[PDB]
Amino acid sequence: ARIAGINIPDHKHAVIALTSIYGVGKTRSKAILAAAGIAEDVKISELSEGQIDTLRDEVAKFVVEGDLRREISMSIKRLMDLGCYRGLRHRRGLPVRGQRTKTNARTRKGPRKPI
Amino acid sequence: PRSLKKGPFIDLHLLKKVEKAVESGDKKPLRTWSRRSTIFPNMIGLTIAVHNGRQHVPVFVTDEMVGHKLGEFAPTRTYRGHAA
Amino acid sequence: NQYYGTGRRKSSAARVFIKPGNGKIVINQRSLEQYFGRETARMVVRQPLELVDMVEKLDLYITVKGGGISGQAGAIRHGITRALMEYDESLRSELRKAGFVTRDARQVERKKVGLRKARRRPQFS
Amino acid sequence: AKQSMKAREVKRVALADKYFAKRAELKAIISDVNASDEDRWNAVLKLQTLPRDSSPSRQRNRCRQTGRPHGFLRKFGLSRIKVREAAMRGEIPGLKKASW
Amino acid sequence: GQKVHPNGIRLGIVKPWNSTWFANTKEFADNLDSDFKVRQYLTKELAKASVSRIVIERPAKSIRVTIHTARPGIVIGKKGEDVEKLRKVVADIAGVPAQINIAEVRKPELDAKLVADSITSQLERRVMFRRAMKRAVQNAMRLGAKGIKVEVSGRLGGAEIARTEWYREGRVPLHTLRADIDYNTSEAHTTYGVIGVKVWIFKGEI
Amino acid sequence: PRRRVIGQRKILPDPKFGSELLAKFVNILMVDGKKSTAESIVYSALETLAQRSGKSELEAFEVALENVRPTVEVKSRRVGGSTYQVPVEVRPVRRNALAMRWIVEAARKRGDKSMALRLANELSDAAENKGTAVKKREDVHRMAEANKAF
Amino acid sequence: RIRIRLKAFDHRLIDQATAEIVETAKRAQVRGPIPLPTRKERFTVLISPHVNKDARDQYEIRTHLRLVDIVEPTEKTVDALMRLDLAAGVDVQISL
RNA sequence: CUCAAAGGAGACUGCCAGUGAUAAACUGGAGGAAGGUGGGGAUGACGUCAAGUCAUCAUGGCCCUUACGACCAGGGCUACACACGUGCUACAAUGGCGCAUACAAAGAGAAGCGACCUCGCGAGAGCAAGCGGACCUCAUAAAGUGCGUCGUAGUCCGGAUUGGAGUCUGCAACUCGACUCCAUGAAGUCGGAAUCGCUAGUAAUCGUGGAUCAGAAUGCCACGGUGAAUACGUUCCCGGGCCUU
RNA sequence: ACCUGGUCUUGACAUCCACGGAAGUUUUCAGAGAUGAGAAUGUGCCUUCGGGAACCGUGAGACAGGUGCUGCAUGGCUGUCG
Ligand SMILES: [K+]
Ligand SMILES: [K+]
Ligand SMILES: [K+]
Ligand SMILES: [K+]
Ligand SMILES: [K+]
Ligand SMILES: [K+]
Ligand SMILES: [K+]
Ligand SMILES: [K+]
Ligand SMILES: [Mg+2]
Ligand SMILES: [Mg+2]
Ligand SMILES: [Mg+2]
Ligand SMILES: [Mg+2]
Ligand SMILES: [Mg+2]
Ligand SMILES: [Mg+2]
Ligand SMILES: [Mg+2]
Ligand SMILES: [Mg+2]
Repeated sequence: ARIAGINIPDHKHAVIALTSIYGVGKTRSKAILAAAGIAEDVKISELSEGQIDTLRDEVAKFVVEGDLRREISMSIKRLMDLGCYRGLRHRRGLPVRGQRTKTNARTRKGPRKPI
Repeated sequence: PRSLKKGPFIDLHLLKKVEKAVESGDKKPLRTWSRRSTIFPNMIGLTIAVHNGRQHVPVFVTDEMVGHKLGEFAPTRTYRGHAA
Repeated sequence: NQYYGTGRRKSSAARVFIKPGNGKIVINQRSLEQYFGRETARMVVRQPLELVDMVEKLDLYITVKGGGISGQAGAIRHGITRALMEYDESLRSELRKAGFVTRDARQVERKKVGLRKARRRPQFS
Repeated sequence: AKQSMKAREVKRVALADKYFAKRAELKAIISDVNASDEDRWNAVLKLQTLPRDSSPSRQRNRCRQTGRPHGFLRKFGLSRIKVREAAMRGEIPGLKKASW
Repeated sequence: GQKVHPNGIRLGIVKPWNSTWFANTKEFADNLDSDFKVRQYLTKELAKASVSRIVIERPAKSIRVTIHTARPGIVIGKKGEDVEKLRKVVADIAGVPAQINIAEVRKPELDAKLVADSITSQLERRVMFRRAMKRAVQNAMRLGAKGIKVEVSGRLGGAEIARTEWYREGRVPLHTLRADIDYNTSEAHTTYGVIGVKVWIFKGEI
Repeated sequence: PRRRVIGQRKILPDPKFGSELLAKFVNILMVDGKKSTAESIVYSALETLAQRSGKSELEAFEVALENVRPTVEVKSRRVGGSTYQVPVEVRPVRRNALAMRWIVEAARKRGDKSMALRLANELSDAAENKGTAVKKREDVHRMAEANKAF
Repeated sequence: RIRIRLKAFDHRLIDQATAEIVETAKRAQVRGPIPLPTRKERFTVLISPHVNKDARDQYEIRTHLRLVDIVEPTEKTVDALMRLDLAAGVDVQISL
């Protein structure tokens, strides 16, 4: 129900439900469940409180949620403070991985802004 | 990124210059065209002027800069915005 | 003695051996049902025998290679038709009327330069 | 292509042939896991010293007749235009217009 | 519109290849380059020898070159002196042992390459283009050509506006693959610029 | 076409029920040449329909078809500054083609979870003259009735 | 056993060369000539000097392949095959 | 027997009936694998657009010649308020995912294709056969099918973007490579006016290979699998041919 | 093929002439490299022991070079109506 300071969906299968945690994807979700000895198909509601506690211990092994967000924020901040090319791209809100900017790049640039 | 087994890449001429500069003491900024050379721990505290294609841009190496290529800190294209 | 026919459809080539038997069909050392999951494929294979009413009167040993399930089924049907005509000449007239005798000459049309496919043209403005 | 551009290719081929054995040695040292880290480091530095034109990747296939750097075909060693001219004259053995 | 090369379309139908050797991908490009350099040398060397076609064969590790010339004597030289000189040069170019065979071309008026070369020579000599073309057509038809077409393109008569002029007599069925069409081209280099000549000679079906 | 040299293309009868009409319906439902997928939907839908219908699958399908088939349709003809919808009798082959296409279109627009369920529901509604497919037939007839003068 | 692989760009030339080999060997037992699959190498080139991407020529070189098997070769037969000179344009590979 | 690839056979409006000017021809029929151009391709008249290409090359003239020539390093051709063309991937349940399991064609390969085995989550690495190839290798067909699950949600749809960690090629991947792993999880719920392709093994959809190439395809060229709908017709719109005005 | 900077001027690429050096091979330092300054090792091939030519240089000057312009001076090739 409540893991890593968030509420996971009870109705969903455990493997899907765990992915609700930031920093946990399908692979990590499967690993956590395998370590906890809980089947992926089992719904969170079906799991006992003891079973939920085992899941909580497994999640604690990986950096997740706020701790992950802090790490990601610091990494981007470092680049921007460095003034490296990547940092400059983060500052300008342009693609950082050498994609084209003549067209596209709408995800970084946002909606088209008329001249 | 360059394979770990191959190790970090630096141009030999730059490496020699850095070693000489470190041995000599505080020095006038090193002038290099080797944008591709990785920044090494020994370089920290040295100013390296990296060519951006038209001018050598002074870079003061710091601990955070280590493990990055020199060219990363010298911008090749100039853009001040459209209709600016 | 075994009566033999060769059937071809698309890129498939089928070798059919027909002998007096009791409605047993083997394709590439597998039962018809096993080899062909699709009902249509099975229907195509059994079409000639049903027409001649010799479904349970003969045993068929069939080997087919190349193409796909529909091609192989069509090739087998052609081969069976040929074998049936070898077994009995009179059957030809009925088989011809069914259109089993004709070898289907339709093939994949080649891709052509300046075209996305055989006929599909790039979008025009 | 300009005469100089054709000349540059001739130099690149020559240098590549000259240092082929040396380059292969150095690359093998760098590649080998068993080789010492110091040995690898020296090999990496030595490879840099060798002339850039010695690397085969620097060479660009050019039409042997014209020196055209695009539309090259390896089989004939000619660009598409020169291939076509030779083919029509019957100079390229076995080669004819094809339909299927 | 544009037309298919008449020789190229007929290759392996009624027209033979000029080069007839087998090579793997490894040697194919080198053989083509050697053939080019051999043909380049021979064309320059035998410019006045009325060479129509140079056939190159590569049996074993040797090169056999067959030169088709209207004037066999001049190519051969005195006691085969000239041909021997050619052989030595070809061997150097080829880098393999060279054998030179000289084939006489009878009826040079019926040979497209020779006709084209004649016309271009005349144009360089400042002979009037129309006269050169008309004579060529007449000569071929007299020699029993079933048809001939001659086309000349460029600054004809040194005109500022380039134009194309052509004359045809008899049948010249370019769409008929079995028809034996000898086609060849030549370029005249003049003070006004390049003039292109194309000649088609029909010698009957098959 | 102008030449009008078009000839009939043979349709193999559907395997389960041996009906050419049902084979046409599979082709109309089919997308991207996936006939096997299409056949599964139709066979599933017909079975579900048959249970509710209490009739043979072919009979149930035929009852649905009878309700959706159009006797008359409108063809546009431009007359000067106006365009006239001209009523035309639908030939028997086209009547089936329209009925099947409309049923499939209607089924595709339904909100049921699977296409087989949607198709069964559409087919059942048509038997009782209630679905969007039957409404299209109603609209076509009304348009033809309105333009009977032309 | 001697295996001879013949390759030519011309089918007529290869057939003549095989016929010479089989006859010469017959004057040891021979298997075939076996018609091995012809390789068709196709090439596509733009035919304009500039642009016109849809304007192309498609070329093909067909490599014809023949296999002849010389079984229980006589010493004379072996020499006779070596002495035999096939037409130029036929590549001959002899396998023992 | 399949197949390989050489040489042959076969289709001719040849046969039959009707129609037509005792015509050409048309229509139907028989036989036949194939029927009237059997399917596809190559093949492009005289000419038109002073159409495209002096940057493939060649060439008249003009121009530069210690420079408009030549060499080198670094940068650029990858820029980014924006507009357009051509594509790719989607918006899901005729689907996604998991597991199991069928059936191709075509092609490439020696500074190459590289098995097996071992190692790595993987990209790969190490070791090392075979193959200049109907032999060996690339190399797994995928859609499909069975079973299970998901249950109409911005989702177990979508996979953009970004962080971190790697691999490989290459002197060298900062500008500016491909790929892998973990995490992240954008727009998008079927698209205004308008507009494109396609008449059958076609469209649609599904994979496969090749050239270029150290590396770098959603492009191009090629290959099979599955496999439709519809054509009443010629009033209309558009273009073309012929005769006439 | 563009830019910035560093460089060369019979020249990166040809023919010719004179002159000196086999060609080459292995290394050092400086330089971003181009390149320059060095060192060491080869010194053959032909050869009427006249020699040549192999290929390095150096020095002229005839020349080389140009993806510089004109596709409205052209050839060739191509699209297009079709
Ligand atoms: K997550
Ligand atoms: K010019
Ligand atoms: K970019
Ligand atoms: K694309
Ligand atoms: K890069
Ligand atoms: K590549
Ligand atoms: K008119
Ligand atoms: K032109
Ligand atoms: Mg296809
Ligand atoms: Mg295109
Ligand atoms: Mg390259
Ligand atoms: Mg113009
Ligand atoms: Mg550069
Ligand atoms: Mg570009
Ligand atoms: Mg007409
Ligand atoms: Mg023009």
